[PDB]
Amino acid sequence: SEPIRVLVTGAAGQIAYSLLYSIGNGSVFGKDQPIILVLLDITPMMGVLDGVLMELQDCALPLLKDVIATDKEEIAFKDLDVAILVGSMPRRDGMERKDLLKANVKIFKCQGAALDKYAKKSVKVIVVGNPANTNCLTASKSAPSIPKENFSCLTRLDHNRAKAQIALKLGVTSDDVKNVIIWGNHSSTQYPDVNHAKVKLQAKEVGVYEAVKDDSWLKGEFITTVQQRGAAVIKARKLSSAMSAAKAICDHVRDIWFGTPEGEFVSMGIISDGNSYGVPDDLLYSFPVTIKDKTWKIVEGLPINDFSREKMDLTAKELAEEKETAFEFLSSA
Amino acid sequence: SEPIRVLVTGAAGQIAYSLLYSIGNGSVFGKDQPIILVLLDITPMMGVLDGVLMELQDCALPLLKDVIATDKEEIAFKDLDVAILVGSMPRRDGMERKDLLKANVKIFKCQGAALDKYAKKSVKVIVVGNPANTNCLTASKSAPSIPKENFSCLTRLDHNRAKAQIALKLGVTSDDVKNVIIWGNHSSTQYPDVNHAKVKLQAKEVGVYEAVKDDSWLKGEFITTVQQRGAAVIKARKLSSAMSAAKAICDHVRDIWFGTPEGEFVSMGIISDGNSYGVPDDLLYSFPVTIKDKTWKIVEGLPINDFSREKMDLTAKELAEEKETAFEFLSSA
Ligand SMILES: NC(=O)c1ccc[n+]([C@@H]2O[C@H](COP(=O)([O-])OP(=O)(O)OC[C@H]3O[C@@H](n4cnc5c(N)ncnc54)[C@H](O)[C@@H]3O)[C@@H](O)[C@H]2O)c1
Ligand SMILES: NC(=O)c1ccc[n+]([C@@H]2O[C@H](COP(=O)([O-])OP(=O)(O)OC[C@H]3O[C@@H](n4cnc5c(N)ncnc54)[C@H](O)[C@@H]3O)[C@@H](O)[C@H]2O)c1
Repeated sequence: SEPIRVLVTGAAGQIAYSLLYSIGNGSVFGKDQPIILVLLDITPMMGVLDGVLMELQDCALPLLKDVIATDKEEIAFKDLDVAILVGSMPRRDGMERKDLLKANVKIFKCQGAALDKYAKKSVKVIVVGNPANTNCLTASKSAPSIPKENFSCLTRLDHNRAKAQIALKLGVTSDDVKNVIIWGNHSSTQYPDVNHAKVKLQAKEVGVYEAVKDDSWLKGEFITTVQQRGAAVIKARKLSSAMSAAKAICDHVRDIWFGTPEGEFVSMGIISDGNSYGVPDDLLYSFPVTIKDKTWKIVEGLPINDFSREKMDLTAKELAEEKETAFEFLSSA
Repeated sequence: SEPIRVLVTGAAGQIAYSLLYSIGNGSVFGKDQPIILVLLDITPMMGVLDGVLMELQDCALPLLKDVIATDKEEIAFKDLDVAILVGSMPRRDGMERKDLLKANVKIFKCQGAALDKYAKKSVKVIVVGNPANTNCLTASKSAPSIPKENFSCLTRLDHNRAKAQIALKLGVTSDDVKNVIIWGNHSSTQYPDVNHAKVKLQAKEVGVYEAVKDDSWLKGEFITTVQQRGAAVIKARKLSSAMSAAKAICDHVRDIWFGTPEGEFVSMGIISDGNSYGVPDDLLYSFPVTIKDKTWKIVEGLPINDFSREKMDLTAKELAEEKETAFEFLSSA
């Protein structure tokens, strides 16, 4: 019950258009939490942005005390509590086309630095624009004034996907599926881990492996399914996976705002420093986490097998290489 | 506790894309009400829908007992409880040249017969495809077996537009504006009426006219803005209302399902037949509504000044005008 300043960058893009509404409804921070919405995008997008601004008013949301559009970072980053960084230039290729979209990192240095300057030192930063993990890390080195801990990336999307896959298989509901784990990079190397998942079956919560009875599946194509998903959806829709990614973002923040449910944990890419898994420190890696008062704690002491350890080694090495790679991009060593 | 079939035409378009997450949520028909979501589009859009079906799974929406995508309307219209008719051509600039999007009228006529043939005679038809009013008349006309009372078109984007203009102005919240009335055509000739509205100030609930203290504003530039809004968004985004229009369908549909709150009346485009307000009969005109048991009632005994008559007459003439055009097109070749 008192205005909170929320910034959504990339605000003229596709995910933002689906996301804004939901922030507005009070689906994220409280039916009791009034928001001040800050909208940021690129100059040439400022006409569309006003359009999108008109539309948030026309929704006539009571929570929304104010709404702002901007091209300028002072306004954008001034006094925030929450920053959601969706902004970035569209992810693809490598050689099949766009060689190496790493210059999206020149953008988060610029954002971390702005966060550094104007934002409230308690600002929670959530990085959605890809490559999520490495822009977020990058954004954290530029924001030395803001804590390591309140920088996170999005993996929830992959985490929700995994759950939907499981449900499909067993013919239950995605709400019947606890403790899925997404490990590592939001990428082609993500490790959807169900060695620790549960599923309501009967009046029993059995256990993902127990339940599926088909191990090879959970260790292959299951993993593939979840990785392919973003492309598949774009394959069909021909557009951004907006409704589902906006939902995942909502969850990502809503879970930081209210905490995780009892007995359960969620995936969030955070800073590895002090990890108990054997994952290099000073990486922006995704882990099983629990959250109390806007504070995450890596779940610890989970049995980690052979398959899992390898998979977790592979995703680390890639994150590691993207870090080495962003660092000559970036303006300091 | 038993599913209803809800139809959403133009299910592979822009407003449908913003609306579907909110039907699926329980936030339109209730948290304890399952839907069998029927989706309709044109043959060439089926791959898109497949795509959208994909995101719907990823969105964990248990209320959705089923999701039917079709291009057959012996399929799409069959056994309906609610039909939501978005599907059609959207206005594009040179929306400010000529708007005889007549492109559209055949689709409503044909969809009404379909409704006649296949939907439950209790179906409640919600028409969104523009021109809202006139499409709604064409549809009801072709659906004799369905009680004309069952048809209403969308003017709640307008209603909320005006509420929104009041709020900015007074600096209250949307929730703080009440009993607004949108009269006539979903057009630049609509009338955002505030003679019967009430605002909630810290000291007391007052007339808008009284809180504002600027008649010229309300009789002039308040008016102008709400009637040119739709066109102002298209100029901005290069697309027409989606976020805001979706949000408003929800509202419209919700008041119907659970009734309007007491002391509160909403705008809805219902059949003219029998107004206590001087409006000609046999028109699809926006009036002030009360809803109890999914049945709307016009608000009567509201004194109409001259200024207000004027505005109401201006709009019933464009409605008429428009009717002439439609029914000439339909019986022409
Ligand atoms: N982490 C995940 O789960 C996940 C999933 C899907 C997409 N994403 C990523 O989220 C981001 C958004 O995707 P989209 O579909 O919304 O893209 P989009 O192309 O529709 O919109 C992106 C917007 O960013 C803007 N932009 C560019 N540079 C900017 C800057 N410096 N500041 C602010 N805005 C700026 C563009 O002008 C555009 O308006 C992309 O990085 C996308 O690949 C991540
Ligand atoms: N009255 C209002 O408040 C309001 C506000 C905004 C838009 N609209 C109108 O709503 C309609 C939707 O526009 P838009 O921006 O959502 O989407 P859009 O134009 O991007 O897509 C709408 C979809 O309708 C489909 N369609 C066309 N003919 C069809 C048919 N015969 N059967 C089924 N589907 C069919 C198209 O294939 C398209 O996928 C337009 O008429 C627009 O002008 C009304």
